[PDB]
Amino acid sequence: SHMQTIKCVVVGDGAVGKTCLLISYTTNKFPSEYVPTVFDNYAVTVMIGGEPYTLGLFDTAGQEDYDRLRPLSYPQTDVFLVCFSVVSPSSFENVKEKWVPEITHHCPKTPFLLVGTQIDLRDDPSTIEKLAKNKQKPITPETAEKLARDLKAVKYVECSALTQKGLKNVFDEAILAAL
Amino acid sequence: SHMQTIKCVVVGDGAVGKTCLLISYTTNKFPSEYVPTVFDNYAVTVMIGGEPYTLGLFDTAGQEDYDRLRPLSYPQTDVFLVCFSVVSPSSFENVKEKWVPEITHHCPKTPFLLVGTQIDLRDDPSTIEKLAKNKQKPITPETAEKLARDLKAVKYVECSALTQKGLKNVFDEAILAAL
Amino acid sequence: STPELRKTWLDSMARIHVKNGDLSEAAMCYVHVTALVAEYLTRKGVFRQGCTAFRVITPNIDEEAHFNEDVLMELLEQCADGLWKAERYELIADIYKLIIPIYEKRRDFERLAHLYDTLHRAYSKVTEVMHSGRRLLGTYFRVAFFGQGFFEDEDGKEYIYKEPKLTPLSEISQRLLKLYSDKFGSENVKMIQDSGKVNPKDLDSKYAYIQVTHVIPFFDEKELQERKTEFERSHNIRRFMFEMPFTQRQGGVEEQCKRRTILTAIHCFPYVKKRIPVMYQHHTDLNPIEVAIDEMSKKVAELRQLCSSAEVDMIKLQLKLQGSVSVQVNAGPLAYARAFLDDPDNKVKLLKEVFRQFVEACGQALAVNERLIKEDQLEYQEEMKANYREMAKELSEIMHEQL
Amino acid sequence: STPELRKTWLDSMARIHVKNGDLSEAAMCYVHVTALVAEYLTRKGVFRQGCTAFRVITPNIDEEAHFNEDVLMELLEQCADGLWKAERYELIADIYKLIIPIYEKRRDFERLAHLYDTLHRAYSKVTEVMHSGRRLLGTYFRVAFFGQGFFEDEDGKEYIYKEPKLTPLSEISQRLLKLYSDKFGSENVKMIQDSGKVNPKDLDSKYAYIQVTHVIPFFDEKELQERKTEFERSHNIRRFMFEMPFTQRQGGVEEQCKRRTILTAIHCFPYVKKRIPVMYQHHTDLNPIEVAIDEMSKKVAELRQLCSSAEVDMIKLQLKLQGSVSVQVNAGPLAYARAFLDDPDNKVKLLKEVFRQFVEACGQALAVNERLIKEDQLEYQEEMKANYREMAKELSEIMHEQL
Ligand SMILES: Nc1nc2c(ncn2[C@@H]2O[C@H](COP(=O)(O)OP(=O)(O)O)[C@@H](O)[C@H]2O)c(=O)[nH]1
Ligand SMILES: Nc1nc2c(ncn2[C@@H]2O[C@H](COP(=O)(O)OP(=O)(O)O)[C@@H](O)[C@H]2O)c(=O)[nH]1
Repeated sequence: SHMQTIKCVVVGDGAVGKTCLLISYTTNKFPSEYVPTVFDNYAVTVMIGGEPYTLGLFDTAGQEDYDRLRPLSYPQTDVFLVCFSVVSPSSFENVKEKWVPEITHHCPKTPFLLVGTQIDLRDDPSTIEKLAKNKQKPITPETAEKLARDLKAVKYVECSALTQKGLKNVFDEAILAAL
Repeated sequence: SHMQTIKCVVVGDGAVGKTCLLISYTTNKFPSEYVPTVFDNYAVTVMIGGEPYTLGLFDTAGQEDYDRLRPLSYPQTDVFLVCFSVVSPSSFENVKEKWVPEITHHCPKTPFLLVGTQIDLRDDPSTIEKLAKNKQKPITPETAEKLARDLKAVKYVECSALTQKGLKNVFDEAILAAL
Repeated sequence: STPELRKTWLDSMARIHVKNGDLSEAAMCYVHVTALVAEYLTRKGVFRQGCTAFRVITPNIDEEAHFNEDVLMELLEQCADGLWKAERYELIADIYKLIIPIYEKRRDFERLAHLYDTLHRAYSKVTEVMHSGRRLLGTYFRVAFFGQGFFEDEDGKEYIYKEPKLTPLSEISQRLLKLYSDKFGSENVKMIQDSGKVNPKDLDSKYAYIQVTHVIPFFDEKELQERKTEFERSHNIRRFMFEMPFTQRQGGVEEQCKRRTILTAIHCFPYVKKRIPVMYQHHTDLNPIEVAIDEMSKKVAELRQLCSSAEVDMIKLQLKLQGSVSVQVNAGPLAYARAFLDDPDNKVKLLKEVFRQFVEACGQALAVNERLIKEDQLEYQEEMKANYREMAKELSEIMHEQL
Repeated sequence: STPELRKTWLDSMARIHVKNGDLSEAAMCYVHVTALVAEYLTRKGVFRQGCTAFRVITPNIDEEAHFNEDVLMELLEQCADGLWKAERYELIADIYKLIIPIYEKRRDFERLAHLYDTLHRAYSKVTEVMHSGRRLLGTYFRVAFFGQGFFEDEDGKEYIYKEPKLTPLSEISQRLLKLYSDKFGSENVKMIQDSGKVNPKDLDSKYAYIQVTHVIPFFDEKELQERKTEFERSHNIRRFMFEMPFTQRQGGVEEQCKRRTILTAIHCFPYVKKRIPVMYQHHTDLNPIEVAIDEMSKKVAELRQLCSSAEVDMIKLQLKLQGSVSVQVNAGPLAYARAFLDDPDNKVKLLKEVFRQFVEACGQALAVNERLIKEDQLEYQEEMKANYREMAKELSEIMHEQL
């Protein structure tokens, strides 16, 4: 038997760190030393209990100017990664308002996960201060657990591309849910 | 699986050519060049449709002085070779009178064959003349067929140790019947 | 005896590796022990080879510059089984060839049956995994330690680390934290996430620094020709490579340079240890256009290999093709043409050629995909097909030719 | 080319042998063809061996004193499969060793898998048949033709004939009648059933005479030590033996002599033909006591081998033992003792020793059999046990010692 190829699709607001985590995990690089690429999308082989899987990572533009074309890549998806920044409250809001609704439509039974990003920013003075000045705290794990089950995600996971904590787990669970 | 060892027992009147055929077949020699042996009994490997069989040939004394001990070797027999000379009419008579009765007793279900020997003597002036002078002809095949089925032998076979015609067939059928 | 000491050392190193699950390093220990016994026995006229029939299995054998035939025989069977467990099947015959004549002389047919059973299975596994890609021989990393205060003699030293299966950068990183935090206290360990040659001339002498860079096996054109299989490119490897973005860090295409660093370890992998000091290194810088050219080349070959296949992968084909023509997030291969293929350097005979081969590739890609879509896409293939043609015009436009 | 002619000849000889079912002779044809191609290719620097790596498979190769690697490879696979069909398993590795490095260089893992599958099976068969005795490699016969009138150039010539499986004297005999009667008319063919060196000085010049004598492979003490297995005693055999009774034909023990004739063929079996001219012969005469000694020896070893076994054969043990102590029809081992061990030649230290070993053998035989009888015999074992002891007294009596 030849290796199985799990189509995974990443969706979430622009600037939540979508492309950053994809490139980071798949090139085995820290953000700071990406050799820039003109091409989109990413392929990575992951080891899930004995077996090698080739994970196909489809990167989507999160802006409205692309609302119409984005879903063209939604047919065939085996699992969805819905991203939001744990330090961008609007990010979180789009999850419930725009994102999981957008996908649940086309791929009704397709499983998705709740991915929260940039969690290393939780320990950042500048960012924290920015939040306070609008009367806000970064999304916390548990609150994100809630959203998850409510909206019926397989589960919720979080990571930092920058410190690469949680990074492996994210794409693991991604493969588990797609299976 | 190790090779199977078919115990075969030879019985018939003295001087019918019992020992001669046994030694002849088993040593691959013509009668005239037997290296004489002080020992009895013979072992030979025969090829019966693909398989090698080790045939165990038990030689019996045919005289009355041995009536009491002869049957000691009758337990365990898988087949019997009852010999008579096709040029010795008395030989033939003992088959029905002494021989097949002697064996049928101890080994009731054990199969036996009717073996007629010295068939090359059928083409001998001296022997033929000897027969005529007592008003006799050598036993012919068919007449020996009769005896065979009557006495319920598996079949009848004949050979000459001297010209070795029929020799192979005899021990073949012997193995077939024992099986 | 030193051969007996060396042995002892290798045999315990082996039980440790076995415990840790580092089977190839265990196997190498068996081979080194076996090569030692063979060399000695060869000098005594009991065996006919020694060290050098083992040099094919590993060049590191050169480092090994009571015992009898029966011991040798038992060690050889040990190496064979070692290599089976390491999944280095291709290498088992090299060992058994040494023991076959001994078994023949002893008329040991049962042993011969067994060894040839193993070789049959081994060569059977080989075709399997050459096709199923399920043999995962390891990932490699440049690791460097900084901080005399906590590392001492280890300060400044760079190693290649060989890690299990598909060990990600993210995973070995953590593991070295948890390792050196549990040894030098939590808040005392810092990680350098930058691949540049670093000077201690700006490190806080208070902390232990660890630098971890992912690297891959490197080969020149001659080596790529001697090593035709993936296995040959994963065995006896001494040189590793990584590329680093720089500007004269990460900029726009017009200015994007790349540094390729080749690291040479003092011994090859696999070895009796899972980390090996770097012996030597050097680098090669690439211009933004060289970069472009190189980047473009890798994509067309990427597509071709996908197209020209029997066991074609629809998902992995769309992924590569969509990211080729239906580019949403990143710049787009056109950025190379706009910034480089307008109206310099006559080596552009390369940059253009590749763009010629690029369109031909997406076309064949579209073509192939045309025949895979379960209709539910179909429209999706049209946009792609539409984008292909669209950009095809753009390139043709700037290059003043067809597409 | 002569190599091309020789080839042609060997390849058709092979199809004939295949048709006749004489597989080992076909195999030898493949090897000779293969050795020819190898030798030639070795001279051209394309192959590294030639003739002599094949000399181990057959010494007859020495007789061979368009073509390319790929042909060689196909012939080698042909020899291997040839040898498998001949059931000469032990020999297959000798061929494959020649093609293994070629497959390795070509990275042909599928081929390597197959060849090692064959070797595993082969060595598997070997232990089987070494135990099951179901491999039947052939029976051998001295055949001689007399009668210039019908045989011509064949008159006087002696061959060793190699016959299938267990072909009995009786069967090859007939077959040569039916063969030469259908060629020289029925009543014109006569068979000489006597093993003595015959002089035409008393043959009816009117008839074609055929003399057929069963012979077995012969080896001296050195050869019996180089050839430990039955297979080694059935492969590459050049000398054959038969024994003939004579008197200074068959007499009483006091006078029974024996002539042992050793025949040497011009080539060894197996060969590209199933009959081979006798090159040379000689003989050795044995006295009646030497005869006795020799005959006695064979029986005790016969019994011991039966006794000292795991897969003990009750029938074949009784048969040999009954014919040892419960002798009804023939003379009886005592005849040797009475005619030789009374009160000459001091070599009797042999004749006695054997009689010492003889009783010890029957005893162990009785002993063993005591533990096999399903009671239905039991009495039978008693008479035997009774006869053993009885004669035991007789021997003790004449030898003036215990038993
Ligand atoms: N500190 C920090 N910054 C991040 C992380 N992930 C992404 N970023 C930054 O977020 C910005 C936008 O991220 P991007 O890759 O474009 O995400 P996208 O717009 O959703 O595709 C970039 O400047 C990144 O460097 C993270 O884990 N930590
Ligand atoms: N012409 C001829 N004589 C035979 C044949 N078989 C046996 N004889 C002779 O018959 C005589 C007695 O045979 P023997 O072996 O003692 O048979 P047994 O007494 O039944 O054991 C011997 O002289 C043999 O040579 C045969 O097939 N043809």
